[PDB]
Amino acid sequence: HIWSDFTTRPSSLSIQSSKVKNYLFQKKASLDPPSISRRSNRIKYSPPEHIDEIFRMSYDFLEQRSSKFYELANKTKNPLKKDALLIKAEINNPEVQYNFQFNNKLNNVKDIIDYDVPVYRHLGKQHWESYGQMLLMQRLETLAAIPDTLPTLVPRAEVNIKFPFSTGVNKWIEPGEFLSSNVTSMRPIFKIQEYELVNVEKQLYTVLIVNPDVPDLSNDSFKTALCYGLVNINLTYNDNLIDPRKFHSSNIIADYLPPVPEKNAGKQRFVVWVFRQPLIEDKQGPNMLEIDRKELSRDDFDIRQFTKKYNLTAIGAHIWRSEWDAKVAAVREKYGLPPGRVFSRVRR
Amino acid sequence: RLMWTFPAYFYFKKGTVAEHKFLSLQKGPISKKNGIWFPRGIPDIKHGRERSTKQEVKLVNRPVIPNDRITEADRSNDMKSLERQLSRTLYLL
Amino acid sequence: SKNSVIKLLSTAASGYSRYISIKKGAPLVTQVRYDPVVKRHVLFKEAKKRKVAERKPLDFLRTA
Amino acid sequence: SLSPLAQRVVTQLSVMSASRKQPKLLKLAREDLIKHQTIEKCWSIYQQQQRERRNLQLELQYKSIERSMNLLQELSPRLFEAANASEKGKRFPMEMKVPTDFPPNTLWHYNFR
Amino acid sequence: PKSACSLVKPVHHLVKIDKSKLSPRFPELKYDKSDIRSPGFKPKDTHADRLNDHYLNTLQSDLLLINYSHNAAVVKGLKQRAWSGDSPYHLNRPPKNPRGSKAQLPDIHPIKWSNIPGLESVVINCFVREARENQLLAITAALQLQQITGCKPHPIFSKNDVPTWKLRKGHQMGAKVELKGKEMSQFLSTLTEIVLPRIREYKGISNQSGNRFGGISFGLTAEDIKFFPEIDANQDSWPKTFGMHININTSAQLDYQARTLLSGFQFPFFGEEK
Amino acid sequence: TRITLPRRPAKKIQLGKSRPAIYHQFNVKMELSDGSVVIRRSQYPKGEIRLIQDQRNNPLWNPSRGSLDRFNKRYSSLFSTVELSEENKKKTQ
RNA sequence: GAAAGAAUUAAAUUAAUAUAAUGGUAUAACUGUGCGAUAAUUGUAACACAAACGAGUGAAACAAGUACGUAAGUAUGGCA
RNA sequence: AUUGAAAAAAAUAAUAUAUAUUAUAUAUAUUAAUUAUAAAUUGAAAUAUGUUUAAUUGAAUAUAUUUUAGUAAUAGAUAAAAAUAUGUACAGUAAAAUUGUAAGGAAAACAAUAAUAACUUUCUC
Ligand SMILES: [Mg+2]
Ligand SMILES: [Mg+2]
Ligand SMILES: [Mg+2]
Ligand SMILES: [Mg+2]
Ligand SMILES: [Mg+2]
Repeated sequence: HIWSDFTTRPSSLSIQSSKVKNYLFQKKASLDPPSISRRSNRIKYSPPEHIDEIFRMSYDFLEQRSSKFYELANKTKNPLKKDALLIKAEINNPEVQYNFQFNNKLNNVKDIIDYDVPVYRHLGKQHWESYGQMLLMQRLETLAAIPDTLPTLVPRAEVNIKFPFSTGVNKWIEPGEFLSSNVTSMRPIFKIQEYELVNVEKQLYTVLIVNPDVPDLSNDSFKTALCYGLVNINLTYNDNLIDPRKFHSSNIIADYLPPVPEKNAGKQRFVVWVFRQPLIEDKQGPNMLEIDRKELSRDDFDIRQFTKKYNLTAIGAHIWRSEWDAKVAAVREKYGLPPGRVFSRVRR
Repeated sequence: RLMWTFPAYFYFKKGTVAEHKFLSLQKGPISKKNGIWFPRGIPDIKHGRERSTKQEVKLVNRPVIPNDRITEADRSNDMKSLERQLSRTLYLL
Repeated sequence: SKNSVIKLLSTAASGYSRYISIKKGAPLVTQVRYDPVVKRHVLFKEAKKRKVAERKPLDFLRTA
Repeated sequence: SLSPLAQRVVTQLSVMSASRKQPKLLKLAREDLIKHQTIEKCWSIYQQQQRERRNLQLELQYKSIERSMNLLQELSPRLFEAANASEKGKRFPMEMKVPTDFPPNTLWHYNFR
Repeated sequence: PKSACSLVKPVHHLVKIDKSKLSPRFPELKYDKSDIRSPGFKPKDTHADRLNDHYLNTLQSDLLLINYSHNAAVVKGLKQRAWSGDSPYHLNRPPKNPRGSKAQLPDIHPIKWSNIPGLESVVINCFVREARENQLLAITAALQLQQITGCKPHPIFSKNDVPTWKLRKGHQMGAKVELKGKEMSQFLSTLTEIVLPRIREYKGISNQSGNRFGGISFGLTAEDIKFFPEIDANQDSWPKTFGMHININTSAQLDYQARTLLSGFQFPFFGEEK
Repeated sequence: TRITLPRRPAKKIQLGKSRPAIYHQFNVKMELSDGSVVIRRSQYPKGEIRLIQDQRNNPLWNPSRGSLDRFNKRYSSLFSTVELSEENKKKTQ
């Protein structure tokens, strides 16, 4: 009985609720489900017949399979293979399935869904692929944030942004949203959730928010603008919210300048990109990198060139898009930016 | 649980001796009645069935009695006999 | 005459009205279009009266 | 309104139709839902295993046949030729019946023809 | 409409966007029909299928043994022939159609452990021709089919028009039902045991019957349908009764293999084989 | 001229809400010609049936194992081979 | 080695397109289905094509409102 | 909440209530419905109140109050039978010819008829 053992196995694989666990594992269908909170509703409810004995048999079967997998898993040396074996062992565990399905994945509590555990991480990845990743990809393609900034994306990390400091309200930004200048007045907060097996201690990350749609009237086209630039950020599967708490002033290659779209300049895409650092062998600890702060410019910014220079690989992305409103002038005034231009309504 | 109602009106004609026996064999569902608490919800009935639950329908002239699957040969453990296992493939050794 | 002309008069009592063509025994033609006097989409209805090919009102309530 | 034949047709139609004959939807609790999932998944796995076992057995049989026929070809050409014939109109014998739920009164017939 | 020009734009990523999942319109429809949470749920594997079990145990190995031909290579079917490039008019020319046929024919593979012939599907086509006069006859035929199978029939409509036979276009006329898996197996077992012995003078399914590739068929008269136990139990409920065609579809490469398979399930075969 | 049942307005089955037709079926025991019982699911309400003419008593399905009848019945006292030999002079033809 | 999926390749526009004939159409313009029934809406329409004038044709954009779509967007009647 | 059975909580989504913000958000509670809709001196069922049989429950029967039976097709995002011919969203592929099959025949309906290299997941030697 491998799934009852918790000597070597993490605590997160168990259900933390006692009542739920008891309901799952009983000898007869006597008890009533903890999910149904109300007495009358519990009375009304009737579970399907014979479900217990069969369930028990299924558990035994899959528990045996898990145990067999574990016999292989411990003998394995290379890490990715071992992780895959661990996943195979525990993915069919009812308790871990309960934990994952019916508790929040975004702000996961460590005791319930631990992303340090390989199985839970795999589940989270699968969940991301099912909806959120596809949506992100659609928003990147439709809005034309991929070819315009950075050729392609192979989504690996789930990136979610927030604007807590400006207004007060709590809301994770859906990709391709129209945010007010009040909302995006102060800086955002990232959460880079990584689902691949990666060296947590060594692996650093960079985050770049880029505005491809600021108008350049000499060229009669647009230019990019690095609105916010962080480097050498340390992520951990559970500890992953990039906040002023975590990153230092040394990490900020270009400190947050807010979206201030001009009147009739149009809708401006702000597409955050998340890259992971190149990992160097034969060097213990996190390998930093120095950025030439005079070389990179904010008013015009070759993202692709920058990536080429520092050998980055874009793992994640997110996007919002701002256009002119009444408060952009106020935002400019607060930041000490100039009055702001006004363009002709006609694109002649 | 998911099965439909048995359409008794088709198989048994109204006002017939065969229907009457079937009706006697059956027991009906408890209908909703005003001024009463039904703590297992109010009865949802159509064609005389509680929609919320599984339905049970109880049913020469001779009872069909099947023969025993285990045999005399099996009981005795006669290896030379062909009737000794009926559910398995026997091979001549 | 197979297709007749009719006058659809705006329901928001501006006085604005739009004209359309229909078959002689077509159902009463009401449509929602922009009324520029009111500056919104409003119902238009037939100002005049006329005879219609009487269809049997299809019964969803299972009769008899 | 309707004839007796029309009525009987309507009744017949009703027998087939889902109109007012079907129960409520099978709702489950989350724990119950999980239990169901674990039952189904395990079953599916078991079925796959069984399929592989049977498939493997068939493959093994095929390999054995191949091994036999090569040997036959090597040794006795006539015997090999006899073995490897077109069995186009081969018919299973009518005595090899599909096994019933329960056995008959006379289990086995000792005399024939 | 400003234009009718259809032109799908290329993309800049290899992620496969399932558009159905991004909507919030059909939440019940996002679940698979196999899943318990879907209203489309049905218990599939309710009991052990008997004919299928028999096939697995006894027949499949025997069939494999029968079909072994030593060092048998693939027989390619009739395909679309390319032009020899002996003229510059061959350069963007469509390929010559197949030799005998207009349509391409499939390759016949050697039978191994993977591709042993087995039952794939049964289809019970009942087109009642008196229903050109009476629509109610189509309904009765459909009910009969349902009774026989325990499966939901689909209505057949008159696809064509013709004056000689008093037939309109778009008129409900009989019904069909594709049986698959366990219900199909049961239906075959009933046919073998109950119905086809009660036909008095029946030699068998013809050996000249069938597709070129793994499909065999036959038909039952209105007299023959009265032997089905759902029909058989009550003569009185069914005054009228309709014949039917029975298309058996196998996983057989050729038709003789399919015939052999059906024989394994106690179907007699009488005529002179092709 | 064409006899029909005229259609009412069809009931809108919403997408996702379509439910599979699970007809009411009883487990029915068929005893064949010999005592071999077989269970089959059936829509008609009859728990047991016993069959007279099956594959298990048909000569086509087991080769190894009523005017004439009427005639035999009503010419039984006479007992009608010897009779053939008596009544078969092959001179006249 | 097997099962399932994603599919790709080949072929096809000979069917079908409310309607002639021609061009186009599977990336479908063809067909099915949900919602809808709105854009078979309101003021300015540059610029082109065509063009003796009178007319005719395609139409970016600006402004008001509407319908569908998670979104991107699409709709100022119909593949032309 | 009362009723049955033998401290709590940690998703999505929906619903109810509240408030945050020139952000259709968050918090707490709960998981309903899901193929229905008027009209039935006649069928069927339940419950209540009586009476008789073997305090008791079953069984039978009377009245009252209800409930069911109006029996009708699509069960699938249906996909070349017929039907809403303009919008939008999602998805799919036709035809011919050939081989067959109960009446069926040149001509009614149904079935079948090009290739899997590589890729992902699952089981397995
Ligand atoms: Mg053309
Ligand atoms: Mg010109
Ligand atoms: Mg001019
Ligand atoms: Mg069109
Ligand atoms: Mg058109």
